[PDB]
Amino acid sequence: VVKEDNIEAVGKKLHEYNTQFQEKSREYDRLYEDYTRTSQEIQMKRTAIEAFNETIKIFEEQCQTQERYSKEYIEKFKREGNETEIQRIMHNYEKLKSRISEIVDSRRRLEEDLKKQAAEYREIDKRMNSIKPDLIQLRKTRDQYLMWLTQKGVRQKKLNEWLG
Amino acid sequence: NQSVVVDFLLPTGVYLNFPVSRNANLSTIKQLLWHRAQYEPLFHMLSGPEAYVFTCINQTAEQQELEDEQRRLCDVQPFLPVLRLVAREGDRVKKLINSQISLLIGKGLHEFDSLCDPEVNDFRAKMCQFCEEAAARRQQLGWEAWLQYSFPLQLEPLLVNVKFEGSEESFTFQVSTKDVPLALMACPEDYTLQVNGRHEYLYGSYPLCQFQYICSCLHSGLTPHLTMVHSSSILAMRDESLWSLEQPFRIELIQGSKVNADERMKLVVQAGLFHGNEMLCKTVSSSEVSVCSEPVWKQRLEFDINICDLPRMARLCFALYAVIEDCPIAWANLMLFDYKDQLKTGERCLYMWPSVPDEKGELLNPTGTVRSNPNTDSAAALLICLPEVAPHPVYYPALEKILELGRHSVTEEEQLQLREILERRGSGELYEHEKDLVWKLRHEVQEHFPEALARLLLVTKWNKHEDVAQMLYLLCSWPELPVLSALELLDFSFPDCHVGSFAIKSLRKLTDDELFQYLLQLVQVLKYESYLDCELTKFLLDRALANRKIGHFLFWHLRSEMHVPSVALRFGLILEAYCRGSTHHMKVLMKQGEALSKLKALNDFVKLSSQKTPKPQTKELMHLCMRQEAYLEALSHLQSPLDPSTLLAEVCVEQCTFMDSKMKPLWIMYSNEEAGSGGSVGIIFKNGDDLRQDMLTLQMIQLMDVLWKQEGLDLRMTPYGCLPTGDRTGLIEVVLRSDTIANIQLDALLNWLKSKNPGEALDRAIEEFTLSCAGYCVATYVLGIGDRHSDNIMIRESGQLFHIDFGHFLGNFKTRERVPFILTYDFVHVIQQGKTNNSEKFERFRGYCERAYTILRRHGLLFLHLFALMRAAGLPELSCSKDIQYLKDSLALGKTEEEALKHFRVKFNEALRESW
Ligand SMILES: C[C@H](Nc1ncnc(N)c1C#N)c1nn2cccc2c(=O)n1-c1ccccc1
Repeated sequence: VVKEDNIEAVGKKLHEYNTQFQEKSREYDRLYEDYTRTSQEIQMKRTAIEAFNETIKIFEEQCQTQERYSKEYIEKFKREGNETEIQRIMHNYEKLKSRISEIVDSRRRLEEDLKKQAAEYREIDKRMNSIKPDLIQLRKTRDQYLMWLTQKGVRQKKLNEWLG
Repeated sequence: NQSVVVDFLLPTGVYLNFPVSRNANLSTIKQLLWHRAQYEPLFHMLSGPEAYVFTCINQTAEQQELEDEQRRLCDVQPFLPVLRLVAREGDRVKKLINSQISLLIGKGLHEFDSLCDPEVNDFRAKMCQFCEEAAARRQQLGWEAWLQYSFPLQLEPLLVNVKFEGSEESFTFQVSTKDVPLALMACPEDYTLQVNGRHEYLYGSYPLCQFQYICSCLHSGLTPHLTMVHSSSILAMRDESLWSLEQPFRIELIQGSKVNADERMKLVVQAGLFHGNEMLCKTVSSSEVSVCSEPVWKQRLEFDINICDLPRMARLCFALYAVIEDCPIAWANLMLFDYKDQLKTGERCLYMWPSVPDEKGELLNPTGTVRSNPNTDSAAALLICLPEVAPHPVYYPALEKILELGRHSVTEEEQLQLREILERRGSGELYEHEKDLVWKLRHEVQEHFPEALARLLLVTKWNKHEDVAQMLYLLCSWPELPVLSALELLDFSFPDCHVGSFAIKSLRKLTDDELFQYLLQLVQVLKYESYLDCELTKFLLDRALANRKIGHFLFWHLRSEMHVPSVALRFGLILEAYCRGSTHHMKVLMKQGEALSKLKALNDFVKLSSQKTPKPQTKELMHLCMRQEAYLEALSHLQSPLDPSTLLAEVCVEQCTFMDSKMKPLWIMYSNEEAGSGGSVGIIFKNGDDLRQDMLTLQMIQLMDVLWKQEGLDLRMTPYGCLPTGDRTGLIEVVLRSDTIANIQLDALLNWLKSKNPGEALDRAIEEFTLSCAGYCVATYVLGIGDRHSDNIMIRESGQLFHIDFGHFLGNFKTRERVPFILTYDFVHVIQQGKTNNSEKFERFRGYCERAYTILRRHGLLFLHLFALMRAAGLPELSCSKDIQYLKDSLALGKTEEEALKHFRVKFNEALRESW
């Protein structure tokens, strides 16, 4: 595993691999912050959609009610001489329907957010799964060098200098 | 924008829409709604305002009935501003509770329902009934019982100013140390005694000396104040087919899903059966399929063990690797048997957790949770089929059928060796020869070495069913062990539910005070329980429902990890059941969370403004936010999370400041005219750091302080409160009359302690300094706390040293070295009180350090057992047996008392050299 002959050369490489390890280990930790924050944000969006769904459900309960109640009301009071409040009742209901589109559209905008974020989340997870094998090998290489030098009796002072 | 356009849905189907103020309350909104309604259709068919009640959708995405119309619209915080009127009459009792629980635990209760999981469903049925049941028995009991529940006695391990309730004027009487609460109320039985401005009552058969308040009055040097309380005032608060299957265990590995691996590499799924930590048999491995997002193996993975040889807590554990023709991608574990005891069958989708890079990197992760990955949409998963073993299904055998094996089915030389073998060192590892010794004299272990149960369990061959029956036969007739021995049995090393049951039975003798000392550890043990409905959870709920301090802190321990997917479900379900059995306390906890919500929001403003503005002006900019109607009422008049007995009444906005340093902690000051002369509480809100290690450390220092007091050494410690409340969020208790060594030190340190308490009380302050230094020098040495310097040690005006900001411990430090004992030369001077060669004082100080340390060795195993259990918590600095080995070495447990005491003396003197 060690590709060098003399202490000083081996020690110089130990420094490179440890510096490479620490830089990579930092890149992973940086991506892990992004990754987890994104899960949190996704979970938030996912419940916000549930809140939209459940709000739209409540709006559709109104629509059912006005339809039924309007019909029943009109029949009890005949629609005969009194027809002034029908155009009102119907115009109010146009506003009700019109508000539901706005809300339906917002849910649609959030869903498109969630979709863009979900694809970023997967790209973060792809990036870290390609880092992982490098991080592991650099750790294992670093240790092999520390071993090699320790077996040869190289002093801790020189090793500490090479690990800085 | 200060006002919000709100959608109003009338019950006729009519729709109104107009602006209201964000700070307007629902009662006012309804007046404005009616006024507008007049001029819309169908108004005459409506009943009056009071016949109706608003409905909205929560932040948690659930319908909420807004019964309390005094709440502001901004405080209700509806998802979109949509209010819908419904009939005021409508079985509101369960409706309004469920709403509050959801908003209090943070997770919506609908999210449990949506799982369509019978285990979850059963739990919610059984426990919510049990907790209700308990609650009813609470209300059924009288005034004495409820007072005991509500505010338990705060007890230790001159005059008295009593007064009648509802009076400004008082009468200053006089009483000495030892006197009973009945004897107090003489100078009666209908009443109780209450500390002024705090929810803390003196009652029972204990003497006055043993109460914390009366003791706390002496060392400060002040007169107490108590108050008589009539039962009316108390009740007012109260009112308001067997293992014949010799077939080898096999599993079908069908396909994966949603795998985000590298295309050039190749995928493999390794797997293995486990009983806790130990392997039941060797690990099998899949064929190297090419990297797909939807891989397909289709292999029968047969193991080196039979179905009849599977133990109750058998656990198959999976790991998906990626190899260049190695990268751990993800892992997921399964229990073979289920929660109703049936051996599982059919297909099962295993939603996997992502693999964290360890320093080691084991094959699988058997310690990891059985709980599934909630992120089902995005998470990778593995489709597998557990086959049909018999034409009708099978359960694990019942205790009566297990006892049947032991039912029908001794050398002096053997005996003497076992006495040696089982009496020796801490643990390490016994040989297979000696394991058979322990298995052979296994009844003699039960007869003469009851406390060696843990070792016998370890030596048991859990991959052989005949041994499992023989062990469990002995365990059923096993004698009750101590608390110390029982805490060991709670560790992940002993997964079998019979051990867990036996453990809890031995733990039931715990007093509430003692149970409180281990609660943090007990909560972490939940994390590695297999099933939801378990004896530990039932234990914790039973005790939480009987003691409101236990319940309070149980609430927050769980609440503060609700953001963690692996525990969210489990802890959510417990909090729900706790809430149902504690409807009164639910309201107190709500006002706290609402405070905490505001403090985060306030801390965000300090975080934004600190990056632009300077420090003095930003303090005033914080106040302007705090003076507001919403921010004042939400922060005012609440029980402290750090101590529910403390009443944080009026915020002192002028006194409130912050530290422009790192995570910009907010210093919130409180005042109240009930408490006393020293009656001002403070709390540090802190968002960005993780406070759990800080909390463990302080709690461990508390335990040291208790252990010393029992053996008769008061080392004047300051165990200030620290409570994680959320995701990198918590409170720290402010210690008044205090400053950092750095600020005093910027020859100087001696002059500060002189000024505060000069003349006669200076010698007492030296005795305070020397006593606390002893304690905190041992504590930090044993626990291995490093990075100790000027700006993270504080001194109190009384004299007492105490430590702060415990970043690291157990020798861990930079990105891991044994911490030397530390006598600081500055601190040595203060002990020697100015003089150079003051052997009189410094020998007595060293005499105390030797004593302190010695007492801690005697309860060494306690610290090992508690720290063992905390491996569950996933703190980076406490994650293995080596982190525990630090304490074994620091407490010197493997050496004799003489050997440890000299070892400590050497380390002391090694410090005394490095001082100079
Ligand atoms: C540095 C100190 N930390 C603590 N202070 C008081 N009680 C505590 N429990 C702690 C802690 N931890 C402290 N912490 N802090 C957080 C926000 C604002 C402050 C602050 O002013 N001090 C401080 C500084 C100098 C003298 C006195 C206090």
